[PDB]
Amino acid sequence: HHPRYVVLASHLGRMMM
Amino acid sequence: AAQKSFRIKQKMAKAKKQNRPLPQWIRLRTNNTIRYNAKRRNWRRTKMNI
Amino acid sequence: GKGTPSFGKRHNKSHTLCNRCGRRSFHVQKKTCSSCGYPAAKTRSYNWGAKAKRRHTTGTGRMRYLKHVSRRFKNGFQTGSASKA
Amino acid sequence: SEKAGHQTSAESWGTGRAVARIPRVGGGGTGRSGQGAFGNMCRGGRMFAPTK
Amino acid sequence: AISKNLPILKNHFRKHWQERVKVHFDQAGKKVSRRNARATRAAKIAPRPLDLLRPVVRAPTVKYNRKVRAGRGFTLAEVKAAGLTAAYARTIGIAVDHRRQNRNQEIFDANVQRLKEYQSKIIVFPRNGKAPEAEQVLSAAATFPIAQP
Amino acid sequence: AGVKAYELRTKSKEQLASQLVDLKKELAELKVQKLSRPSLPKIKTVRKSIACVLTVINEQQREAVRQLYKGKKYQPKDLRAKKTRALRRALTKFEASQVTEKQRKKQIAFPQRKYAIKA
RNA sequence: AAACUUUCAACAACGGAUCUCUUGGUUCUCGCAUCGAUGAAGAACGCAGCGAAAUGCGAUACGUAAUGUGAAUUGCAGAAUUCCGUGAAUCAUCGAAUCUUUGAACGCACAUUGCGCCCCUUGGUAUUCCAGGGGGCAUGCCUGUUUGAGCGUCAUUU
RNA sequence: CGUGGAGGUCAGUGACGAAGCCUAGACCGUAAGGUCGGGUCGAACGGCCUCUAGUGCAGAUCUUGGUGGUAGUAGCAAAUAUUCAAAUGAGAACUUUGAAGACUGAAGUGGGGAAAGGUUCCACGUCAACAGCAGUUGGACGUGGGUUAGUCGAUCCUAAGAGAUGGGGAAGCUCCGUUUCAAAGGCCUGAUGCAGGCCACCAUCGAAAGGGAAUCCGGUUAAGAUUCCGGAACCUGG
RNA sequence: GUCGAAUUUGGGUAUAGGGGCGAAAGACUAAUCGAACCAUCUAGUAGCUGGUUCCUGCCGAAGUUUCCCUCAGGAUAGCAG
RNA sequence: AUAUUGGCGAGAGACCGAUAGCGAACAAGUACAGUGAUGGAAAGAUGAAAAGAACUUUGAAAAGAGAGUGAAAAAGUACGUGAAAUUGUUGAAAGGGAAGGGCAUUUGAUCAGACA
RNA sequence: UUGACCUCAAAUCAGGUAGGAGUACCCGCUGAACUUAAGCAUAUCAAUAAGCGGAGGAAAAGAAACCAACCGGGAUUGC
Repeated sequence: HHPRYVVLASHLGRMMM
Repeated sequence: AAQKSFRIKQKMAKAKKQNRPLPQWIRLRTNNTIRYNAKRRNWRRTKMNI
Repeated sequence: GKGTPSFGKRHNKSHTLCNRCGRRSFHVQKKTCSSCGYPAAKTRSYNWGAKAKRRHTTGTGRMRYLKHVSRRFKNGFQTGSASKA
Repeated sequence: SEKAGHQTSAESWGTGRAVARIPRVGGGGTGRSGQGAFGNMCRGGRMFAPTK
Repeated sequence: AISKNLPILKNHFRKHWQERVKVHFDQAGKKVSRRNARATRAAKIAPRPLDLLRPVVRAPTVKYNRKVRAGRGFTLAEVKAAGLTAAYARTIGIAVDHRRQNRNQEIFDANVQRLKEYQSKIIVFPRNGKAPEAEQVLSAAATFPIAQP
Repeated sequence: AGVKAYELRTKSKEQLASQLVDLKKELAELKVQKLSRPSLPKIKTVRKSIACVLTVINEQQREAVRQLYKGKKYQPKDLRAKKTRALRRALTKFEASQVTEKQRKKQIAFPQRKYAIKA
């Protein structure tokens, strides 16, 4: 069987502020 | 490992004699359900973890 | 790297076979089993591990001796032999 | 049976994984691993208001 | 919350109360068992009754002292007043109590009468030899009812 | 097919020893033939015959040891009764029936009397 | 006008819903009291004419004795006298036995099929060295036996 | 109005076909729904008066299973490289053999080992599935065969360390401790007791790379060899 | 960038979670670290977000009053059958 | 006299009917995952009986087309029935930048009938 | 010199017993927090869960250093 996990995480940065 | 304990080699011996298909004549028996060897193992597909 | 290059360094066992339960949970350096507690006299069992108890409890094996006691009780722990009547 | 539907160690993955927030079974390589667990709508779950 | 014109209720269901519910489905089976055990004890001790003789007694407090109910057993002064001994009365079905004290001549005499009447209505079989044939009477409380004076 | 236990019970210690070795020699031969013939079911009967001779030898030899220990208070643990551990440690019928001299007088003097209350 | 796209029907696909089934689960009720140093529960490795597994068994290894029944087992082969009988059978019953290596586990160890000591006996010209066969060697505590320790201590000889 | 099950009745329907499924075929009801014809199928089901409830789905990034469009689409583009003939075969860019052109270039794409794997090693048969193309080939599938030691390792010693005992803690699971506040045992002269004298480390576990008694050459197998065969040596115990 | 040392490294071994280890980044402690992993208490609590399954007939609103650590919530009077 | 989700032997239910009921109706604490504590499934149904398709023909074979067994192959070990999504062929119909729906009628196809 | 006594030891001394499993019910020790209070600390959950020691077919309790204030009752347990 194929486990799955948190695919990528990170690499999104932060927006506006 | 080539240098191996007798405890490990003994468990490899059992694993060797268990590696066979189902005896064919078992399918001719009255009220037979077994279709194939469901506990078959291979060195390339799963590991004994001993 | 924490991932694939790290996993390539794994060739040392932490646990080997247990002489009592035979389960590969026998820590080499602590010399204790994480499943049955060998060499401690008692077998390890916790009440929060309901499934763990179920897997190892009485009746899950052969009962080489205990399966016949109920037969002996029915007959009053008799001694001798049948009379050939 | 009072045990039925609750003999499991499942926990919710939480928001963020493109899946609903129902609890789920852990582990791997089983087929049961990752399934919906306790809820009354879940296969193999506990019925609404078990009969006493 | 508090919502309408209703009584203030007090329901103590805040512990794990569902772990200690007892529903008496066995009410009927227990009755059949008590009744069977009664029948086997009668057959074992035959022809003796299932009961011992009990004394007349006054209920203690001021809410009940107007009434007379059964008791534990005849006291030593009563057993002697009736011609017996405590050690022997116990072998012929008379219950004896060593804690009660006679302080009222009306109850004392009622119980002495009760013991005299009892001995007139029993047959004590000889220690050795063929005993007389006699039918079994199962209750002595019914044979010697207690009447309010 | 196969030896019979009730026939062996008439033979002596030496005869049953000689018969055991003969059956062991015969089984050794049949093994050498099973690797040439596709099937040789007869090997079963010889195998159970060796079981029958051994059981009758052990039964003769145990009985002699049982006559040797006749009536002496200590006898081998293998020959004692195999009841439950708890039944082997409870009081014997004699000890549990022990009654003090005081209590014995009281039971004789004041026994339970049979009586009936109808008349 | 075809192709192509879409709606519907008949046949054929993919899939296993529905219906009818059930040697399983589940709740209630009644009766009983029976594990272990006389080595348990559990584990490891083995055993069949042809078995890998579940089930059974332990070098007497799908089983040995004993008792009841009285012609099978069956997938193929075999057994054939075992059919008017101390007798078939993965039969039922079970009171006599065997029960490998282990495990509270007990000579000491044990990631070792590692290393010792004592007793009887057999072979190697052998009490001492070597091998084979059989029987033993843990710890706490109770009651007794034998051998002891101490100016703790009594009497007695000199 | 509809669903599972319960008590009563219709001496209800049915292998001469109950239930279920399909049917731009028919009728009744405003509706929820109810009824009939035909096809498919094969063993049980319904009307009415009442009882009871795990009783009605379009959704919940709902649970489990099945399946589409995207779509014969993205793609199968690192590590210089392949070609000619015969053989086997139903079938050959990919197997076998022969010829040719190239590369790793001795801190190799060579020859052996340690941890880890566990039969992948070798032979005969063999292509349904796997080798993201193919396959007659294969580390695949079926069936067998194969690992030989007084000298090589383990075994023995001790290292960091682990841990019995004697003891002291702790309600207890157990904690501290390693020669410590202990009556802690075994050898020889001689005769299994006995005359002496000598000797206090303190159990044990802990290294297939440390310390360490002793074996080299030639031949041999489909697959084993400092292990087998031939010859020549060496160490320990007696 | 550094490449004879504060060097690189195998096996053995010690330290275990409010603890370890840290030439100090809140870094590392099995792809997890401003408090690991596993089972249980546990169906933890939510004034907050989403969902809540058949038809017809008759009637049918409120976002306002007072009190509340009251302001995304309740009690209370009203409107409603 | 009282307790009993454990062990043993019995009798029952207005209970569940294979996504239900215990996790397990089956070689189920099984295969499988993790160093470890632990985690932990899917999977029942040919027929009364295998009577499990001898023999003929095309192909290298798998298989196809015939023949045959059976009450039935619209039961062929991919096996009771066999829904839907999704799909192939045949038939009918429409189609200038979506499709589907409501009221009315023309055209084609299909349905019923008073009847005396 | 010999024989006792007290206390303390050693034996592969003669015969015995204890551990481990099971744990639904039973006898104790130890012991939380989530939760409720619309916050929270006493309180609550709870003398509960987890951890530890000890038995039986039942266990535990039990023949009053009890209850009472009556015209007095009379071991224990359960409804």
